[PDB]
Amino acid sequence: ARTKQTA
Amino acid sequence: SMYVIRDEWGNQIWICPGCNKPDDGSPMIGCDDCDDWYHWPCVGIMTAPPEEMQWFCPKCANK
Ligand SMILES: [Zn+2]
Ligand SMILES: [Zn+2]
Repeated sequence: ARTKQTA
Repeated sequence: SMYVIRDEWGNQIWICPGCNKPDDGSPMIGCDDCDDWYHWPCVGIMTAPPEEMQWFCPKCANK
């Protein structure tokens, strides 16, 4: 799937 | 619907439809139908799905 985590 | 706000710098900030709160760097997942982004806990995602698996949000999953 498309996931993100920036901090 | 419309879940993207712009700040005074012109940057786009995504809002989670599950809780109406912004992206805060904690993990999110993007719906492969409507393209809204959700916080993982808000949609019961406890770890990253398989890279190949598409994910659909609760609204779209019933469509
Ligand atoms: Zn949320
Ligand atoms: Zn969706």
